[PDB]
Amino acid sequence: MREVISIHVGQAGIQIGNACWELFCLEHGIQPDGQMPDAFNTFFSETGAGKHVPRCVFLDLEPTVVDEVRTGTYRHLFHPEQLISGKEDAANNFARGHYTIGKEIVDLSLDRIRKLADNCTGLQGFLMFNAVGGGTGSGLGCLLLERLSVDYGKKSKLNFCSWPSPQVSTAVVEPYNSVLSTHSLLEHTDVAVMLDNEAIYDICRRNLDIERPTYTNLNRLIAQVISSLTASLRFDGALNVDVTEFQTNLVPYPRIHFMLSSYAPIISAEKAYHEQLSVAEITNSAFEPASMMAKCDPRHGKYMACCLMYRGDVVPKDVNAAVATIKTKRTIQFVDWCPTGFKCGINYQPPTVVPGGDLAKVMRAVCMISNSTAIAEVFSRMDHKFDLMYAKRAFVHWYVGEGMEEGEFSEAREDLAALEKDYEEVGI
Amino acid sequence: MREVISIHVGQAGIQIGNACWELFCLEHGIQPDGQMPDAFNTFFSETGAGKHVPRCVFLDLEPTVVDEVRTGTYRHLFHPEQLISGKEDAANNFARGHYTIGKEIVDLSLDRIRKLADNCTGLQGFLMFNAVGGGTGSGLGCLLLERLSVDYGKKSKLNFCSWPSPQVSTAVVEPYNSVLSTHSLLEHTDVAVMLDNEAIYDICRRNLDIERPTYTNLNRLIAQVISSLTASLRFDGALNVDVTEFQTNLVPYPRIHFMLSSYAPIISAEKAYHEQLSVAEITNSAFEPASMMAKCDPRHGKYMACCLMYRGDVVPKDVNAAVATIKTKRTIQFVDWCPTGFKCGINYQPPTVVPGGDLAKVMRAVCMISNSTAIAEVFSRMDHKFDLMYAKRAFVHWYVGEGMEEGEFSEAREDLAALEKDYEEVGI
Amino acid sequence: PTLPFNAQSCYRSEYVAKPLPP
Amino acid sequence: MREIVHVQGGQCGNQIGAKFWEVISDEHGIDPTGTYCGDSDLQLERINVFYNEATGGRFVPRAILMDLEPGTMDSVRAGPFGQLFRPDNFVFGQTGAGNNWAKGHYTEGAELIDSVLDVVRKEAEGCDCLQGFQITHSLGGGTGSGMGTLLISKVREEYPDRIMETFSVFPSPKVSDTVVEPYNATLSVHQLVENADEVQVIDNEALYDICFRTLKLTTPTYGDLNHLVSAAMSGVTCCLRFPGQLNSDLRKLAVNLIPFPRLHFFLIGFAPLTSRGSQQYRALSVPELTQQMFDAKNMMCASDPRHGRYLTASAMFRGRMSTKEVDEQMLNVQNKNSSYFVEWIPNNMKSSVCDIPPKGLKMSVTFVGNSTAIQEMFKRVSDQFTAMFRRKAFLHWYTGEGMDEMEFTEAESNMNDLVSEYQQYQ
Amino acid sequence: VVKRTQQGNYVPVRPDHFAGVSVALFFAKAGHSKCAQIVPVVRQFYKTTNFSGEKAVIEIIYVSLDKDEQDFERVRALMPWCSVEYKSCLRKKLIERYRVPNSTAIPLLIVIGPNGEEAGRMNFQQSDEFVLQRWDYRFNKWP
Repeated sequence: MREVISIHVGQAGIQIGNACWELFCLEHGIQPDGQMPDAFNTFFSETGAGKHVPRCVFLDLEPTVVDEVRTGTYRHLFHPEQLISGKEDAANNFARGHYTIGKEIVDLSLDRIRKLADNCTGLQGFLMFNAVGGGTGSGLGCLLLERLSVDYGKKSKLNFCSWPSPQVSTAVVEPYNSVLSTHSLLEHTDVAVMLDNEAIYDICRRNLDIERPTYTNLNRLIAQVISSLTASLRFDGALNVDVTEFQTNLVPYPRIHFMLSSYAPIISAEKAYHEQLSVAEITNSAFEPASMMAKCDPRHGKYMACCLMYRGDVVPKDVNAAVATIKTKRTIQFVDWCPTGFKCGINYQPPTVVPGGDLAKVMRAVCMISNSTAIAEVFSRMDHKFDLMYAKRAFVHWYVGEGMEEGEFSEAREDLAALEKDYEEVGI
Repeated sequence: MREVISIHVGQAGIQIGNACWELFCLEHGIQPDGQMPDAFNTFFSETGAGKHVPRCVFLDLEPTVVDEVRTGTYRHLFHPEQLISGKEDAANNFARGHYTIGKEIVDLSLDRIRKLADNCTGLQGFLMFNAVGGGTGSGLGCLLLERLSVDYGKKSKLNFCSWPSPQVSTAVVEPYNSVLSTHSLLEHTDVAVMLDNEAIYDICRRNLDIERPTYTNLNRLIAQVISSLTASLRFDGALNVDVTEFQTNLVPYPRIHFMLSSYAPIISAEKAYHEQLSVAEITNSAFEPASMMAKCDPRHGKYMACCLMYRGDVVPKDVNAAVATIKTKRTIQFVDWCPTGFKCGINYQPPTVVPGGDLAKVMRAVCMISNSTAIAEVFSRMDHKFDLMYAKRAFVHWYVGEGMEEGEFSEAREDLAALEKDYEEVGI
Repeated sequence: PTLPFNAQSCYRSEYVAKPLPP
Repeated sequence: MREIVHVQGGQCGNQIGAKFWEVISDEHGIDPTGTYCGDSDLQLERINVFYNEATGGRFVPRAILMDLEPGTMDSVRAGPFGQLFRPDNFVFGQTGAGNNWAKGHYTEGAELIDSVLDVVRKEAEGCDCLQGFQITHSLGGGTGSGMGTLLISKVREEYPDRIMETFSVFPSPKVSDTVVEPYNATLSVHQLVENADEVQVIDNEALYDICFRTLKLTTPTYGDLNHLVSAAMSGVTCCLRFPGQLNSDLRKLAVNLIPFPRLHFFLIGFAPLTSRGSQQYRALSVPELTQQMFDAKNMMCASDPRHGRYLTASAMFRGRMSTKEVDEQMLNVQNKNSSYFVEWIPNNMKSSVCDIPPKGLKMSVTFVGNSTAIQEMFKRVSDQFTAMFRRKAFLHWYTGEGMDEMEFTEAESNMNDLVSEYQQYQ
Repeated sequence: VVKRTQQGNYVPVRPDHFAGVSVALFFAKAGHSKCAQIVPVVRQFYKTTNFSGEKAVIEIIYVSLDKDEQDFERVRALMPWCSVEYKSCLRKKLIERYRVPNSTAIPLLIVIGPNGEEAGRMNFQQSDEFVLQRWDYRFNKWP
């Protein structure tokens, strides 16, 4: 059956994935024991009668978190050899994963995918989940995504990245790890959903009115985005859009494929109780500088493509009138050469919800994914953070000492400089 | 009076014919005991009081397929003397089934053939079922058929050959087994009907719309062709045929007797609601190339002779309506020198359905056996499997060591070369 | 030391003594 | 009807056989005392293939046990299903071929062949007409590798129109039982290629790898490992005992596998192989049975099959499975893995559908395959022979008992030639 | 005295059943290797020759030499044809009347004519096992 395969690389994507498959088990009504008391075929297989198994792979070089999945809730619902665990973590080094220690898992991983991908054709895409700044996510993420490009050249493969924020970085080697990542994650990938962490920090504090959150609420909130993204693959509706025609609509040219997200509504049971989330305002909150999830003001950039999956009850009248209102807004400027910019999606299934989490049941949701030129300074910000540290060779010898060469760092310089050059070339 | 003696040799012969006999028992209302609660003369004798023993012989060199019938539900249906088991299997050798072990069975089998033919004068023919790639299917088949030609002069010999596939083979010695059978099949049989296996796999995939049929579902469809073939002998019709007229119907030269098969309708009981089966529509499905039971593309074939036996409540003129439009159509290409190329016989009684089978009860049915020049593809492909494998004498010592003379494989190929050229000569 | 055997052949499964058509 | 005589030679053969007869007995459902319970015609109609009635309703196996030291023959007597064998079937040597092929074959063994041939033909003529033999030996030791290969040569000339298949354990790459390993193997291969029709190779360390990985057992004893050979060595001969759609036989696969008579050394794989934990998390179907059976870490010979190309390969499926799902998949793998097979054989693969699944399990396959990947394995035994011959190490323990230095020179020549044909046929 | 096994319990047999057909009594014993050999063979033979047709041509009355109520109930729980009652002294009467010694004697089929006296002896302690069908159910049908 038509299907999509999931890949989780590193500490970031693993517990995102923990938040991911928690919902999908609840969405399809299967208990953690693994049994329920055709729609799920795109994410879950069958084991005998009544038992459903996730179609995902986990991949990390250290067992301290892979073991945390296995001895947790999902002892029986998962598969034992579905989780892949190495010996030593790459430890914030692009060189440790991509060059030395990764090779012992690649041969094991390639064989896993090949055994999962070949059985049924009509497969659709892949789903990476990794942090750009972490070493395994950047390192071991790359060589796996490199090898898949050579083998299945014909095929879509989505990326989900946790880009470093302007203030919060959670590591000293983030500028090195990132600029090295995107050189080898521009060419190999197709579409990469950029996300920041401090964006969602101020999301939790403003709308969802909690003053200091942690990772189990960040992953709970990105899991609602991905479930709203890919419900169209799972369930039916009046109008659905899948993986393979995101790239058709949103990617005008091969380089410009790094885009943002926004989700409306983000409201607790405090205010889900207290007002309409009407189509005339959930789209207003979607375009607000607050609700976007990639920490840059769209005022100092130009929108070029937008994709709006309304999920829940919207009758078509309200979409189209709300859309026409947004053209009239002067503050939001499209690029002049692109008259069409919106690719509406209306689903009929109501929005999902975790049990006991902060996310409220809302009657209708919008998940907006946005190709904009506001990424221009976000790339130049990391370029400037590269320029400081590279100026006199700090923390280079760690990468060089592992097996890399000085000089491929330079090659990434004109690679990212070309990427910032393209955005300023396109956006005029 | 008038009857046909059936022979089953080799495993493929036995279990196809095991399905063929259980179809005939319920055709005439004969219980598995062999009693009844001038139809049954042509396939049954009468023994003592109330009985019907068949006109059949089982031969195999292994007990394993024939004794399993002896203990089946058809215990007293067969007389326990024409069921013949050797000691050890022929084991995929032409040579072993022909030279060493094949001798000790023919000496007792020909006696039972004599015992069954000495009842009444005017023998119609001999319906012998066999596989071609098999060991005992060829070797024991040759030795029995050669002796029968000399002993009984002028009676017809029908031979349904489970031909090796264009694609699958399920044995390695198939090109060595198939070619050697042909050199001893040309001057013995009179009508050799070619049947395939994955064709019926492909038929049951598309038309029958059933996901997982097995050899038991292959054999029902095979049984349905044979019943419609000999429908004229058992029952009266508006326009009848015989088994001794087919060779005067189909063969223009004595060495060309390799004909295909077709059948319609072949429909699930679930999708039967969407087809009111008319004479106009069943005939077109008969000539449609993805309905024939041999798997050769006829678009590179000039048709030479055709023989349709209609079954059931069919009036003569809508047959004449159908065949008028068929001949004028240029997708079904006839050769120049044969301007008339149809025989169409008609029988009254509509086809039975087996309980527990996969066929809806239909009101009319068409069965086709046609001589075409597409068999040049079936043989020139086979010759390619030979000489590539005979390039450096693969598997030779097995045949050499068993009794054959090395170099007999040459004039077997020189024989098949002539059968390759005359088809090419005819088609111009 | 064995428990009772419960695989059955396809031939035994489906070709049983059918009622004759009347 | 059809009879298969079992001969067990050496220490390894006698241990491996005692577990084999356990698998057969409970596949047929026979109480270790010999009596019958299970009440099924289909497991019983072909029982003369291995057993004989003995006036108590009981079944005594057509197995002969041979060894040159009485140590391990009381081991099988005292142990499980020891009550089943015949005390006349035991043949004792009181001396022991101490890992010396010379005394296994020429000197010490010659005075015991006069007894072991007695019991074998006593069981041979008892039936109507014999079909074949099967022999379990290891080609490491002395009383299996030499004392066994002489019994191979003697019964072959007496009954030349019968067949035999030997389940043989070879040397290992790194770890090494029986330090005079390459002497006993090479001297036995050049005899085994001349007098035996089919030989299933087994290595300890592919077999150590399987129980570490798939079965997930930290401490693997001999009992559990022999239980893994015995199921395969039961699977190859299912078809003689139980009916099916596409039947098979030893001779059926003897002729279908070997192109030329001198290369008949076969690989074994079996599937499914599931631990406790992953038993409930596999959804057993014909697809992943084929993907399990074509896996480099699944075959029981320590050769990576990806180096060579498969010449001929057979699959004895076992159970009620649908048959295009059978045949279409062997087509699938032969077309998909175009580089893994050999071009000059159209339809490389072979199939068989045995209609009774193993006990408790539902869908099983047993993969036997004539690969060319034993290029590297016999060249391994070859250079190990050359390493221990130029220095002339450990030669005195052989030469002093009527051996000849000419025998070793022929043995290497007669085995480096077998390497020649594997490489020749790409 | 003679019981038939139904869904749920046992029922006394109706004596008009035995007429118009053929009758054999089956002397056997649970826990014997040869009895476990022969019981399923006669099962399949019975079912085939009786249900290959409309009505019954043969029937079997099973008589046991077992030493426990438990083993008797055990075999009767799964044997399809008739049985005798354990406590009825007809069973021991049939033993001493028909000459089974209570080995090389069990199993046995004694085919009985309409006069209560034998119309055949058939044994299995021999090399041949195709001997079930050597017995005519055509000369000896009870009136």
